[PDB]
Amino acid sequence: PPCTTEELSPPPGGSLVEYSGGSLRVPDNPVVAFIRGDGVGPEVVESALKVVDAAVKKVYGGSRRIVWWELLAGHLAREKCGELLPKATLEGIRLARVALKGPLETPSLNVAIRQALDLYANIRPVRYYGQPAPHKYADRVDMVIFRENTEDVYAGIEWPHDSPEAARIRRFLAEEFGISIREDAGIGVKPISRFATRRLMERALEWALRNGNTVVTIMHKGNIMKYTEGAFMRWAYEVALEKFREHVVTEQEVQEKYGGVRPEGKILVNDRIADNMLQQIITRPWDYQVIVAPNLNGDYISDAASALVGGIGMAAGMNMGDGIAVAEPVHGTAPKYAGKDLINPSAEILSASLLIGEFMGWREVKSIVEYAIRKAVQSKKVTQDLARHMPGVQPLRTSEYTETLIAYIDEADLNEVLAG
Amino acid sequence: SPPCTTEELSPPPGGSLVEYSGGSLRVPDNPVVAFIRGDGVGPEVVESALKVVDAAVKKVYGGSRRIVWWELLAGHLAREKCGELLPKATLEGIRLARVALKGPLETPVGTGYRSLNVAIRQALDLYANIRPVRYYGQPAPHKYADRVDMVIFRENTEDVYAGIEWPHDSPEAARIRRFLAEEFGISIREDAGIGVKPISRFATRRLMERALEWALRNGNTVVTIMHKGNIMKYTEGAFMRWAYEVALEKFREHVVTEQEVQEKYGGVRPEGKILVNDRIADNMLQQIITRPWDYQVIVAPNLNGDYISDAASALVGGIGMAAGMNMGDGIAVAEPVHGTAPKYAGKDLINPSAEILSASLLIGEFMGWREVKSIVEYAIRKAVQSKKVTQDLARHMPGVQPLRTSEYTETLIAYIDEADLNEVLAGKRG
Repeated sequence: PPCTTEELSPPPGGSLVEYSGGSLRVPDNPVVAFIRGDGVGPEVVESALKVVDAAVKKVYGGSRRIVWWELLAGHLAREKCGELLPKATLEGIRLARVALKGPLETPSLNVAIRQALDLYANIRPVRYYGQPAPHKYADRVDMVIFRENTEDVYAGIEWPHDSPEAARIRRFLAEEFGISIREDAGIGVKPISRFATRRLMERALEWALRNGNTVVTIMHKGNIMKYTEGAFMRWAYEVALEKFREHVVTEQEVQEKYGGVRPEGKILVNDRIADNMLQQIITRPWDYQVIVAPNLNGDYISDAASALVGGIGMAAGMNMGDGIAVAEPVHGTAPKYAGKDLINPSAEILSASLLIGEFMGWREVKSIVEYAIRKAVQSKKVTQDLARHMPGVQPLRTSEYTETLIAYIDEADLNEVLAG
Repeated sequence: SPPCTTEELSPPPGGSLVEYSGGSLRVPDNPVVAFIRGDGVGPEVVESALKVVDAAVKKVYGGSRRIVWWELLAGHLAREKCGELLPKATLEGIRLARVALKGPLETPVGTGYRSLNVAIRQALDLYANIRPVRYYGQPAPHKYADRVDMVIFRENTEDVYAGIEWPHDSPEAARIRRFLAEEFGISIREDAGIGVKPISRFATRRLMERALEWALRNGNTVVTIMHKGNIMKYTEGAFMRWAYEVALEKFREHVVTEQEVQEKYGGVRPEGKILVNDRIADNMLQQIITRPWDYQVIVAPNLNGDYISDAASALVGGIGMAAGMNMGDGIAVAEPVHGTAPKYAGKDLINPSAEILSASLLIGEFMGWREVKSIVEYAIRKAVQSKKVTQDLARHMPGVQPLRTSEYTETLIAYIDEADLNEVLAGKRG
């Protein structure tokens, strides 16, 4: 496994995924980079490769074969190459276009990867797998959050209240704009751009078109923050109408042209005030599918949705750029379950299924992997984090849950798994 | 009768003004309370609230206490009588009374989101937005709705809601971008809108003090600071640190820190002390959904407060029933979270519960008349349980004939009048 950009050597038995003109090109023997990561990461990434690879083989009958390619990040990289994040990893992902990733410790390194590959879109699916859940309507949560991951107040533009830099900003704002900010105030800046908004909405719409989603909802506080969040909403509606006119419909258009009903074959593009959006996913979760949001709103809504379905530890994610994606769990390294064989690998498995099934196009892999996880929960064969919430259920270990899952995958009839 | 000018201001006969002097609110037995009917459904729900509250106070204090209601004008009735939407006299009247119940107001012409409400808050320096969220037995999407009993103390003057921002294409945004680049090497795209987020020591401290005072008053056991301080170190992080700071500075004997509890104390929460803790904001959303029973008083900056209180109300099926108050130092104005509901205005259809509960917040919590809150909540619960409700609730209860607003008012009055005080006021008196 490579330690310098010249060492860069992908496995022979696999062709590269291509980018070069709008369309991503995926062959039958595709190279997918995998990173082990830190803590529970090696535990759960190895768990996923075993699961996905019993599928891909069980799903396509053998014509397809995923070729796993190792890249080093975290403790494993520091043990070999002598650094936490090597350049050869970034260039490895850059040539492969697709990669799967465990959590990394930050003594964050996640942000470096994102910033170096321009992974501007954070993608978080939230779905119900039958677990014990606090939401009466957990089973009607079937959502994907498209979260802008480069701007907003999360860009780190801020200064301590007692810093000379904050003092210079305060006086600058006062003198030039008659803005008054207290002397004992910390100061942050919130940038939202047309370019970043447009890219994110384009990816969200292309995703909706791919999966036959019928609603895309922009989540914003544009009534109060007119020029950042309101601009976000306006720019999102604008690209939608500009580049997706024929695939797209507006709430007003529905209530003017189509007798109050969204036409089949067409996506409803709407918007919700951010605090209202939180209320609506709780009250009317069936009304929402794809949610498009700036950084913070996206962070909050995805977290809230995962809590509703009792999937906090099970949340899977993915960071996507133009021709490139890196899938990873929401959770951290969990240093208290690592090397313990106790942790839930569900998040890491679903992440693999997100990348391979929902972004490469291999829809049949997602279908089965999710069938198994649902079957695991139905017959109460899961790890301690779930088993602690079910009366009198014995926890199944991590390595046990994997083999349990492979079993459900191969044992399954594909006429009941792949329909419509 | 209701005043248009400063000279016309005259609190009603028989009433004594609430006082605030040397940090203490003195509430007489016959206190003047201002009320503003407001707009749309405002008059209807305010009228309901006055009647329900009046019944409650009569019932519980045996005629020895009585609210002396003082009508002030804002919105459409002020426009009609005074020729303007918000007379100075109205503001001055609230400042004299110290306590006021108000309906929602329409936001005028092209003045900015809820601008009359903003004008009132700023003129009177009502910095703290207080929203109780409780469950009254409604149909609700949260399996644990009945474990939701919270109050959100929301800082209501700063944060990104303070309106400091410039359009992407503006000359000002251009000048800010280059200042930031040349002075600090900060890169912002040319096609970016720019907002500014201030959070100060002074505003945070004020808010936290009022939250702790509320916790002491209500025997709350936990106060939780909601913040995104791991990412926004110098605004939200500072908010959290300054909040912890005043807690230990001014309430030491009364409070224990979580970073203290498991370490020094028993491990499990000690007896008597208020646990002051903190939760990362997105986790806080998860926590109220997964373990609502672990949370009581939530303390938050403007945006976090806005989001969490909305989420909590959705959990309990209380969206159209949510109450609030905005509070300053000697002073408070209570009002429903909801708007004017123009389609329902004048139809005797609207749910007055939110306004009633705002009055209950004002009178039972802010003014101290605990028993009034107890009996009002009892009555609303009984109505819900009995399925004697307005259409917003009844529409979710198959086969139930909804009550008109005025009928629902009389139902609550009847429950209050019929109430068995030994049960309803058990442990709740004095």
